Amino acid sequence: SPGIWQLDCTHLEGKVILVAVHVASGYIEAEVIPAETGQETAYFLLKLAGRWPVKTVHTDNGSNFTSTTVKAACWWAGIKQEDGIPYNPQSQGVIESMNKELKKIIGQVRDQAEHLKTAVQMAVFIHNHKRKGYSAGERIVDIIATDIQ
Amino acid sequence: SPGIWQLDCTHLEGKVILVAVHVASGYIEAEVIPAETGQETAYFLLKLAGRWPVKTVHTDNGSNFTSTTVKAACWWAGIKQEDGIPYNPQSQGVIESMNKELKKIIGQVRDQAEHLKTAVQMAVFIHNHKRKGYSAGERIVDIIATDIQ
Ligand SMILES: CC(C)C[C@H](CNC(=O)c1ccc(N)cc1)Cc1ccc2c(c1C(=O)O)OCO2
Ligand SMILES: CC(C)C[C@H](CNC(=O)c1ccc(N)cc1)Cc1ccc2c(c1C(=O)O)OCO2
Ligand SMILES: [Cl-]
Ligand SMILES: [Cl-]
Repeated sequence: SPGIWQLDCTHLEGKVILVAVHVASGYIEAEVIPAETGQETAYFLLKLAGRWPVKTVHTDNGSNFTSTTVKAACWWAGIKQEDGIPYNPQSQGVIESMNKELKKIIGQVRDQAEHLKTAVQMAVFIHNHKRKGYSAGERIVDIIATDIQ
Repeated sequence: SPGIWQLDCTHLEGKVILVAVHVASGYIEAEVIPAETGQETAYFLLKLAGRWPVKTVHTDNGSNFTSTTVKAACWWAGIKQEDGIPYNPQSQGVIESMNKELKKIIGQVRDQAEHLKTAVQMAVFIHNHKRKGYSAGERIVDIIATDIQ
């Protein structure tokens, strides 16, 4: 549970937003990329895994599941690469809802940033700090700390 | 001290490596940039603060302390922007040692990556996972979790 992440790819302004969600907490990391490639996904995973203890990643689609560069990054970082098939059907809708929520935040900050990448990081900030009462940022830290102890 | 970070800028292969160190744990985040500008530093801080609870940042030099874009990012993210003057003289050497250690790791992985940015993220991974016995990654999580409770 504490090491499980899900990849998610959404689109805005003719650009691609790559998202990793910590399943147990709802905490996210995200980046804007020109297009979703194996190489971009692999690089994003290397960054993620140096920052949080990533044990398992549910990939967002079959191309990233298949990508040799993604497989190389998962091997390098000690990550079990799995599919992201929603065997639990509620999973699709939950990801859908997050994407809409993220796009909504982006719209609310879009004025304060010249570049989309900046607005996305602002949206990450707002999402992770939002009290729902703990925040996603508080939850991920508590979950991982409990796992260590 | 759970919210205190220090910025650090080092050079390699004609490029700039921008580093943020969580002072209490030794945990780091880093990025390769073309050159250290206010705008790059501001963007890096927005990313950092969406991921960890950044309360205070000791800036790496006077230009980033002065930068209006850096000041804007600190205001936006709720960060107290401070100087990084080593009133404790041991601070200079500790940062020095980390930079040398980081460059050494980069050299050990440099073969496994075509691009410096990739080697830097690999070095971040190795640094944060290294058992010294807990790792920096374990320490930052424990420090922050304890602060929340
Ligand atoms: C902290 C934030 C409130 C302001 C920063 C500076 N932006 C402006 O002054 C500005 C300019 C024109 C506008 N129509 C709106 C805002 C944002 C920022 C920081 C670092 C970056 C950026 C950006 C960005 O604007 O995308 O781009 C990559 O490096
Ligand atoms: C996971 C790692 C073991 C291998 C990845 C693929 N690299 C190679 O196959 C390769 C090619 C030529 C060499 N002389 C050495 C390694 C690294 C990687 C992943 C994502 C990226 C990258 C890189 C990068 O190589 O910098 O660049 C930006 O997006
Ligand atoms: Cl870690
Ligand atoms: Cl946070």
